[PDB]
Amino acid sequence: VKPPRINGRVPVLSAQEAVNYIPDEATLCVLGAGGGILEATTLITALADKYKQTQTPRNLSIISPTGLGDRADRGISPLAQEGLVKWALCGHWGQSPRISDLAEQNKIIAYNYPQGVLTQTLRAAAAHQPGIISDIGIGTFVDPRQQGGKLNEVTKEDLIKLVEFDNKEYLYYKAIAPDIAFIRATTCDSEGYATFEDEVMYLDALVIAQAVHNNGGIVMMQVQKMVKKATLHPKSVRIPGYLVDIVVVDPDQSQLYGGAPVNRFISGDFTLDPLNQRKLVARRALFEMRKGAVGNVGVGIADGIGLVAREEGCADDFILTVETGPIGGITANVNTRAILDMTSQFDFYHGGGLDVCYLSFAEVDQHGNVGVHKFNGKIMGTGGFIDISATSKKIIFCGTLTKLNIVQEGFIELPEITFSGKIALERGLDVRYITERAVFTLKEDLHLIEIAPGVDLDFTPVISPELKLMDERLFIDAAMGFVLPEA
Amino acid sequence: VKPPRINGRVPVLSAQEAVNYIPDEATLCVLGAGGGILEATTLITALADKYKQTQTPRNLSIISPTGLGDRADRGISPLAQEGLVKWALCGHWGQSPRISDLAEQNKIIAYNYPQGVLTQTLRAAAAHQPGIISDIGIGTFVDPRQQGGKLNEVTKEDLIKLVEFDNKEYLYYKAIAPDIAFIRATTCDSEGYATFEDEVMYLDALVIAQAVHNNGGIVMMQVQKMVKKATLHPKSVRIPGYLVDIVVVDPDQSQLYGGAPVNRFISGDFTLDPLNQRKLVARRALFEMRKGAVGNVGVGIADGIGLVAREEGCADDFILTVETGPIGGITANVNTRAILDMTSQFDFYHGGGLDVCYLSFAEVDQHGNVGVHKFNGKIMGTGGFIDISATSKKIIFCGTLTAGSLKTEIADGKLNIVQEGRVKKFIRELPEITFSGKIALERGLDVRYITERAVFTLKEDGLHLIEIAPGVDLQKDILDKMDFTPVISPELKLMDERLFIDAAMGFVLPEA
Amino acid sequence: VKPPRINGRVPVLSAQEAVNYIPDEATLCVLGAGGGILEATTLITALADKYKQTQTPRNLSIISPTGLGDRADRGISPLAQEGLVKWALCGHWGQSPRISDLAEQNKIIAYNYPQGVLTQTLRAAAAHQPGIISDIGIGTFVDPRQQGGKLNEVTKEDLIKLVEFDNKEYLYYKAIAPDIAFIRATTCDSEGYATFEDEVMYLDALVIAQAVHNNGGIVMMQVQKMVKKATLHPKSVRIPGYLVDIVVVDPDQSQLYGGAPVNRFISGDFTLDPLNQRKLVARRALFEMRKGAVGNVGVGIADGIGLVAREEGCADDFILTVETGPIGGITANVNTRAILDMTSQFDFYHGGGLDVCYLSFAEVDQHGNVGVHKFNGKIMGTGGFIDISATSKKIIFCGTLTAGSLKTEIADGKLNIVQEGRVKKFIRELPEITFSGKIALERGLDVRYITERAVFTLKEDGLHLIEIAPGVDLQKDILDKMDFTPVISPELKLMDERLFIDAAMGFVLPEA
Amino acid sequence: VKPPRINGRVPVLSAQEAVNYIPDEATLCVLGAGGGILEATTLITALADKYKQTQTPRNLSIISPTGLGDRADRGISPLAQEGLVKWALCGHWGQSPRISDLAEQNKIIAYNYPQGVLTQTLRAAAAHQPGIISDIGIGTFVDPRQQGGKLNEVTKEDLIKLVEFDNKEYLYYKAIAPDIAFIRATTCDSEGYATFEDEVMYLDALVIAQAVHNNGGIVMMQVQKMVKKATLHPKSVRIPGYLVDIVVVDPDQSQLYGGAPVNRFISGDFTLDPLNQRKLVARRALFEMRKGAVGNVGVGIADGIGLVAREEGCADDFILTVETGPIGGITANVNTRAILDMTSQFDFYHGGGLDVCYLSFAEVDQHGNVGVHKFNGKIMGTGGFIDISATSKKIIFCGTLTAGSLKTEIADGKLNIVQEGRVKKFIRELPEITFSGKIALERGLDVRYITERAVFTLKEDGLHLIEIAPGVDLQKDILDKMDFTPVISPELKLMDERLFIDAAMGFVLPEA
Repeated sequence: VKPPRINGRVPVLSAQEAVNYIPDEATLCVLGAGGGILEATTLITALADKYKQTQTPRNLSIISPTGLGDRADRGISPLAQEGLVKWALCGHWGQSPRISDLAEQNKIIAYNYPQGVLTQTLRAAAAHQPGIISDIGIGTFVDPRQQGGKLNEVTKEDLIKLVEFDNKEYLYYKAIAPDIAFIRATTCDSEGYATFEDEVMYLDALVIAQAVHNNGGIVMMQVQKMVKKATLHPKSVRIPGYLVDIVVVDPDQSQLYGGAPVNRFISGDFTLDPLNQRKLVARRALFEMRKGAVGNVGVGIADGIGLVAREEGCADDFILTVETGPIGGITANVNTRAILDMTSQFDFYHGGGLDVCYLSFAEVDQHGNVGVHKFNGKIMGTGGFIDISATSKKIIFCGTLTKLNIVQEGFIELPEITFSGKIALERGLDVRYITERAVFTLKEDLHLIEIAPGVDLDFTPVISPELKLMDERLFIDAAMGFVLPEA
Repeated sequence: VKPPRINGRVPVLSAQEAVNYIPDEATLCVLGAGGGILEATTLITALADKYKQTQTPRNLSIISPTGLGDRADRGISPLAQEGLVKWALCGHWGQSPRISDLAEQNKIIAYNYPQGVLTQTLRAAAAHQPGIISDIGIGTFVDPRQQGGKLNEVTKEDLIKLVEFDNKEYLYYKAIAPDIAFIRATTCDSEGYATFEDEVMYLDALVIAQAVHNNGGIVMMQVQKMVKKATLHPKSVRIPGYLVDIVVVDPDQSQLYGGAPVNRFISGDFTLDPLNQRKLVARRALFEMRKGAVGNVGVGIADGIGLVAREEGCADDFILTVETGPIGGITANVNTRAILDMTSQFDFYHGGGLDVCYLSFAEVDQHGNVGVHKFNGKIMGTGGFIDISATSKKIIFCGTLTAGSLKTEIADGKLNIVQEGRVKKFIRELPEITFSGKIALERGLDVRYITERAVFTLKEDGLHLIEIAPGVDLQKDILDKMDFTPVISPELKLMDERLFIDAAMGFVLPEA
Repeated sequence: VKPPRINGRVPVLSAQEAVNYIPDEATLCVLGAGGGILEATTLITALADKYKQTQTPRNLSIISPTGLGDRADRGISPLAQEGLVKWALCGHWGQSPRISDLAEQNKIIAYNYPQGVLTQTLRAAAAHQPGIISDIGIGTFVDPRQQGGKLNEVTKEDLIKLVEFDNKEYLYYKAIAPDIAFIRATTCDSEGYATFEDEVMYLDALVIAQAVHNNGGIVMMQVQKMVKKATLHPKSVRIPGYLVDIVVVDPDQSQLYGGAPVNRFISGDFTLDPLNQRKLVARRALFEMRKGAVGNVGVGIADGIGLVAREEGCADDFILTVETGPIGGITANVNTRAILDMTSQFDFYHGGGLDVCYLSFAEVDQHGNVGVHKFNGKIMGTGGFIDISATSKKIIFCGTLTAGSLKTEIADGKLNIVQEGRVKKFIRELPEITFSGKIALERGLDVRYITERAVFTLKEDGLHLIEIAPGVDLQKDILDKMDFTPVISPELKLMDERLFIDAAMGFVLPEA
Repeated sequence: VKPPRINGRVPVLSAQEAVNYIPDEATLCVLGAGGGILEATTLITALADKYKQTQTPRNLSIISPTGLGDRADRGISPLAQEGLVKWALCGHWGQSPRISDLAEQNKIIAYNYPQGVLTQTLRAAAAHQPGIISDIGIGTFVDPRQQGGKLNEVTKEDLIKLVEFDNKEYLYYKAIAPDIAFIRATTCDSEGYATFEDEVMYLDALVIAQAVHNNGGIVMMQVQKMVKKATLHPKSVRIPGYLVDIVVVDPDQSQLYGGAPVNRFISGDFTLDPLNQRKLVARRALFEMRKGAVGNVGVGIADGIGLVAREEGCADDFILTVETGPIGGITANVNTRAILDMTSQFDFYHGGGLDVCYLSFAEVDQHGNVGVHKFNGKIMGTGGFIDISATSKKIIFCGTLTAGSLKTEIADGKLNIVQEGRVKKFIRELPEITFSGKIALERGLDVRYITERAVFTLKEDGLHLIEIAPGVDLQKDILDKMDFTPVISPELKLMDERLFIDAAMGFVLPEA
């Protein structure tokens, strides 16, 4: 049941009224990325409040293409009340740790498709396609020969199955359509046609809306304001109105968590005018970059690469993309060069568009496997880790091993795999592991190729004949005078 | 061997120099729709001329997501020189008929994937997905149990394969990545970052660019002008520059064929302030609409529905979408409400987005199958016909009862046949199916067949005649003009009298 | 002595640092209108703070083209600290009453040019013209044959002079240039090039900047943000950067007083989707309008005309302009049709551009002179009252017949005076003239006086009572309440019954 | 009598129908500048055609704020049919030489107000101000003590009068309001509200519309297209619709003469990515520039300064303004920084806003007076010459020392006069003064005369020769070629060697 469009106008309701249309066991899809990006907060809030006050609705399933929240009690963490959620499928998990706590305690069924694949299966679902065939995730925990993307004991049902085409290895991910969507835009007209002029980006708002709509579901959309019918520029409209069933107006909608007023640099409308360890790793990771290369800097210790490039005066010489869609820009970015929808960005990543990718690691093993989705008994999920480390041309892992000077000190077989060293070699990709103290490469036979100066050399890694001390410049609090390799 | 990017700048070349980068046997993907929409004309012209002069390159494969050209010698027709093209996969075939001539004569390998599916497989190819699973096409010529999308005898290889998931039948369409793209935008910066502010629409420019790029191919993009680096609005940039390898600047780039200067109504930047058998059909088709319904703008005899709605004062009460991406608007539309990329539009169509679907028909058989992709010995191809007739809630076929110069006069509230068509369209068994009556009933759909003299509905026991035009004889003008006998409804009535009167009907649109 | 441009960049300072560049006896010009419109609040606040703390700078002269503030302690009230200002020339005095207090108590030299004339003289001063010649103000207190615009006893120097050209009388207003400007924009680039995309309007920001710049003065500009050199759209730039000497950035800059977030309907970027005595006057005033006429949004009892016209469904048949530049719109208005600079708006008014103008009155005398600039012991000033009442085609004064705790009921299609007002507004002779009955008649203008109980028209032999409210006695409620004897029109009629009925009047707007 | 607005809609007519509304002896004001900038060509064309065909209307007065045309038969040259025009006031005359021919031949009454003053008197007329007071033009041919701005024998009525304020001399220029306007914009809505998004600039379109409107006249506006009411951005609207009486829609409207399609760099929407005597002068002119200074380069031998500054690497370190309103930019110009209305630009100029100005000369006399409005028996007029040379801080005259097929070659770091000019330009006494040496010295301005072979500076005792070109002989090439004796500076020196070498100079811009 959904409210009728009186005189063709989309129903405008309060968040409280809107969430009362969600029935028991509905499948709820939540648009958004970290730190409030494109998040319909009033809808999440009103739902959490309704279950707190009435213990309804019951046993919902959640689909979260990416990780919402503040790595604490925001995002979808408020929906982690027992009996509200029974089932969850997310591209990233640690960003709303109250949800992943439940999965950890076997309280809910829990899957993790790669974030890229997951948004693709929503787009498939919009078109009533049963699933998608991808080699993304072969040889990692999402492979049914391993965990099948299941995150805990209680998760039984198979969603991913192995298939064959051209006598070759592919995964088939089942496409699940949601019943309910919490989406958001900046502005919409009286018929629901929506533009995103002040939003940080687009994510997969249109895909989510289509997937829900074509499932006979209810799309609920939060906006900051509404305008007169047919007055928005048709080339700015990202969501056609007939896809939207309920609009919630939040006049105090903020681009990000924190309630700062609209920033038009962030909107994209104007052009804006310490030698620690993180920086050292950042610094060294930049050595892997070249002119004309398309890269991606990951969530974590790598994030400082752009700043190092700016300092070394080579930032314009290459381009860094963001998995959620923004291309280029400086530190939400400003002065971006383009913004794609999230799904299309992953389309680009899957076919090996990235020349260089920079990823964090929680654990590494003797086979060159990398673990990030699970560490210390806690569920993080992948985010876009697998989308990016599967087919990218050069893969640069970054993190601490546990003149340099190691004050207070603290690389293992992995209980679960997020990146397969073996699959990477067979695809013929160059793999690095950059550390505070030493730098490895992966080979058929992990070759130590470099070690930190001021240091002394669960498994034994080969050793390079060229085994060297890392660039000295890397260790002075001055300008490295770095030069970006040619194209 | 794409040319290097001097200091980050995308190489700018003449169309002539750009096509010299096309080697023998390359797969060429051509962006564009009918009448010049988003067509990189100079790049087509440069390849056609290079072949005319040198007989190189040779044995190219062509992918055309939709039909380019003017139903004559424009579009990719200039590419139909013998030896240039050996293989072609197109969403529509009649728009560049010189190419469909080669297919007709078995000179080339020729496939017709449904247009929507086709552009989705290109998107799949960008992600290096092997193919897509879809039930779009089941029980029609694209089904391997029928023709498997092959258009002639010479076409042998199976690209479409029957598969099963969740106890359901689906088709697996192989995804093929191109090596070369002819794409287009209005403007790009010095690094290739491209906007479409004056383009009629977007189509699947980005998808093609990604598909070719990730296949190690060479993306060639025509633009009207180039601007300083990083001065375009990031939210207007549809194609990131690292996807583009060669830019061709054509200062005389036109929005459509014809050479007309830029029309900023067509651009989207400004708001703009005869009763014959075609209007007749359009009028009766509008009766199928309701308030709040989502329909498609039809190609052919259905194209008059918008104008009739405007005349009847109900145009604002429902929404018509164009297959290639535009949504709403009036007569290139102006005053559109949104423009989606073509692929997303078909995503929406395939999931049953349309409440009402309006399509032409060349032929209808006794099972209520419909044919448009082949007739009169010619290859027309699907366009989006299968993408839209597969899962729309109401499927409304529109056309005259006979073909071949049918002439009628509407006078005195009557239909008068002054010159009958030479060809029967309502035949016994379609040689080849574009739409399955059986599959529509299975999917629970509501099927109408509107003609100028009669209206039918598809039931389980076949076509029911439900309305007959005043002025027309049931036996001589209908039964005699069909190769099968339809069930005659006990509820058979005269077509609404207001339909045949040359004044506004005072039509009231049914409630949502 | 101004700060140097380092590397071609306009210096950016804090408000506190910026105002240290203001010497003793500088002439300071303050941009802005009521309730925070285009007000450089940080600069005013900083100047005020510096004086409070240090008792410098001293003996400034102030130019305020219009009235800033909230009729209380905001606007330039902070600048009324004894010793800071010695001299002020303002188009409006009541909006910052702490300053008007200083004038009333004879503590400063105080002048009132008509607001429109005032901004034209600043524009003259930019060009180094010594003054302007205008008939605006002839026959009023700004006429040197009365008060010469001087507001108190201590003000002596004649700024206004009577002159003659083509055998006609004109005023010559002396053009005075300021030394300092406090201006504002939404955004500027690194060289000071400034746009107004989120501002309520433009006022005379460019004119002020030019007048100060060409006087060797210091232009200080508050903005919300700054952007990269040469990245703003050239057609959006209202102030060339070389006119700006100091930029202050206030990222919390608010469109209006009250610190609300930017409202994009107010910016102009998006299109927005009880019968008391004030409504009665507004209703009767609406009868003076006709299709296609241009009027002015009035301030006071008139300002509900727009809302009455919307209730009656004729709001789109004519157009209301705001003296400060905005044209059209609804209740900062939204959905405006245009925004002119303020000086240009007044050029239009002065040449008789208004078909109809609506104005409040505090007092009317027997010659039909109207007084608003001073009354009840207080200095209010003119605003644009004189610029508008000087030459508009129809001049419609609106107000109640008596004042001070007047209470009326509109019941049973009647006016009932439950409590008569204390103060008679219709007096024998104005102490000071803001509008001249004599001059308007010389100019051939149609002058109305609309009260809740009576309507008059100015003729050669004085006010003619032309209409009287139902429910009111001629002798007791009108004649005994005026200090002169109006002529009774032989066609004396009841005011239209519909005015006093709490339902839509079915008013039909007269034809163009 | 204007045609009625139907339902509030501005009448749309053909140019032919539109000009039919012009009666005999109407005063016609024509918007536009050189080369088709903002020219309502269809309206000029249609008025010219009508007179040719009908010898009506008769005896029109013309006001042309600046010079329209191509120095031949375009612009208002088609209006030169004998008996159509009897009277003309223009800011520049040479641009439509068929009209200036009529004046030379004494067939019409003919005046030249300085271009800036002229546009300012139109603005004054909008406000019903009788005229303006300005010292712009004192001591020149526009000064009544000389020619009072009258260009021939038949012109007798005094429009300009000497006056006095504050013990200083000023000119009083009569403000004349036109009866008809030919204006132009890019786009307007159905009520006349007009945007200039693709126009080269704005000029004084609004001032013209207000002047004519407030004179009971008819405002005719050519546009490229029309749009639905109230859909234009209110901050983009430059002309309120109620000022426009007739619209003529020309879908083929072109930004400039020559019919090129719209150029969006010229619109302002996008950022665009030989050693001879003229380059020599431009180079020596550049020596006069300083960091952060505001200049204007004039049409003529100086116009190469921008390109030189780009070649030398200092183009971004100062700003050049165009008299008609555009600020900054490169070769119409693109990448502009701002565009002002023309009148405001001249306000800025009149108040001494220019640090440096570059102007051409046709003649110089022993007093350092300069002539350009008449020479060789032809009326050229002033353009902005007087507005710019009257008060700018530094005035740099640029030209050759002789005229009349002068041929020079620059070789071996020397100038070589290969064929000496026929005509001496440095003469004993100017027949008529465009710029006065005395007044400039009285105003304390720095005055330079740069030629290809010699540089002079103005002083109390006349011109000082301060620099001489290498390769040139003082006596034979300079003294023998002037009809007066200059002071030879004791500090006389060779002109910078670098000027004369066919490589970048390594010029470094001084900061004062």
